[PDB]
Amino acid sequence: KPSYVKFEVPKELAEKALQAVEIARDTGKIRKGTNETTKAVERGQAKLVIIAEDVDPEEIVAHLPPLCEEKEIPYIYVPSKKELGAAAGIEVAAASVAIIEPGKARDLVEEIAMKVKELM
Amino acid sequence: RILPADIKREVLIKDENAETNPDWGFPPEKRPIEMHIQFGVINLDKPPGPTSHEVVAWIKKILNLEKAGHGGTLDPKVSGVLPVALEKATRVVQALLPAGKEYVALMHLHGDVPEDKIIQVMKEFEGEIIQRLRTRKVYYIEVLEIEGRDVLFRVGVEAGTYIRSLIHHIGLALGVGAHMSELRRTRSGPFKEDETLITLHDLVDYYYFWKEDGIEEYFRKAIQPMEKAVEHLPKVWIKDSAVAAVTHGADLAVPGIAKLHAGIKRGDLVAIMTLKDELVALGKAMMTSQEMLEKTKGIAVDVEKVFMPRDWYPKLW
Amino acid sequence: FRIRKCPKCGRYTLKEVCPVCGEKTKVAHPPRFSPEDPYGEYRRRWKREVLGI
RNA sequence: GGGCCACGGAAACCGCGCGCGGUGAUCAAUGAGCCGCGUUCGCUCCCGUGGCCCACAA
RNA sequence: GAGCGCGGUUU
Ligand SMILES: [Zn+2]
Repeated sequence: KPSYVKFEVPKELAEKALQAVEIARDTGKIRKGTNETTKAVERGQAKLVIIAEDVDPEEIVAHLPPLCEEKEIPYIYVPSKKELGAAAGIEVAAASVAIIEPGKARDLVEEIAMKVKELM
Repeated sequence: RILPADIKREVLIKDENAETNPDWGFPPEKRPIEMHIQFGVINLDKPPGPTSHEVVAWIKKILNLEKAGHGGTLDPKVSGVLPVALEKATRVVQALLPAGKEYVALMHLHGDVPEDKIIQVMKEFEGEIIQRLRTRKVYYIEVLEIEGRDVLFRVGVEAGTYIRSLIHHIGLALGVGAHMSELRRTRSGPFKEDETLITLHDLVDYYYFWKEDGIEEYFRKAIQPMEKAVEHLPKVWIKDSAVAAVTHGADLAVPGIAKLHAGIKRGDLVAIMTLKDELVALGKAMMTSQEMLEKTKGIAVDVEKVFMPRDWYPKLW
Repeated sequence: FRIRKCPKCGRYTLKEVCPVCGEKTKVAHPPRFSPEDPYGEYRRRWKREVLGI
């Protein structure tokens, strides 16, 4: 798997992540696509960055992990960018997605940040 | 899968006794990084988007270069092999321009045609063609995959052939029409898709690795010696005592040849090398390979473009 | 973009597995580059760690 | 006289295309539409200015 | 100046 993927994420962990982006869409606030996602991180608006593992070319997102660490923002890997797009409410893929305001997936996201804390 | 640049040449020996002095000149891998660049060529993998001209302009500003030129222009949407000569090597693009190219194209049919019809009709474009007016040669066409209206194929052509035009004419021959939806140049003369083919990101990142970290490795590999740009030309190798004369505008007389390729005919474009395989100059042959070999006097090559600096080799005359 | 290439064999294909070698294919074209290179600083950071610098 | 090398042989605006910034879309989020700013290398003949040589390779 | 390699108007 790609070099920009810096740890292994268990099915369950990455499954919660899609639920988070799911629920944050219709009750909270998200941004979708690597450009909006990267603006969100550099403006310090992003709570959790979700990055898809199947991005080709890597360079599209390879800058996101180092960026997030600089800014001290949690990020996680979901397996597929097709389903990451579907979860953000679009019929097209999404290489990356930021959750800006958690909404009802408020606790769900506190947890996800915990599990990734360890994975580092 | 064969272009005329691929033909193998025989080396004929004129002076078996000729040796080279290792204190003179700089073979490609004995060059300080700064000199490597001055006489370097980039095998760039152009990205889709920018024109070839813009791409080169970025390279100049980002590497802080005075001069640079590309070989065969690639269209904005096309990717692949774009050779970029730097600095004092810039004029070698003139050696690259006449040489043949190879592409991988994606053709889209405007109607349905059987896979066997397609393959058979494309087969017929091998050989000469003429496009809108002039004549151009197609060395080979290979259909890799057909997926309904999408036809993926490789093509080898003479310099000048427009792939758009060609795909259009194939569309007419099939009747339903066709357009090119994707193009990538995979070879341009001595430049090919190999480990030397470097993208812009890799290129500018390697530059910083060297300029801002003291790491020289990665950027050195990014630059090829200008000699690379001449791998496909017939060569004549000269004795050390003629090298300085020739960088000084002297024509190359027969007594200074140590070794040459066979096949050279008068008028031919030839690369003049030293016995260390540094490139001295480009020239036009005044003699055939056999004439240069049997004679003991006369001008064998008119020297026209001099690349090597005058002080690499001593003034032995 | 539809043109893909086997990293192992060098084969050009539209499929996600090399029909020759069986390897997974990657898109043939290089990523777009910007003269401004907004995130170069961070891509390089990633890249140093990849090349063991 | 000849050869080689260097510099020169125009400049400002518009459109297209592309890049960035902004916004961020009823199958282009690997970025649509709209807005603003950017943006196209050189080569070969000849002519001028200047520099280095005149070297059948010892 | 004349060619080979982005379309339209200005002295
Ligand atoms: Zn194979």
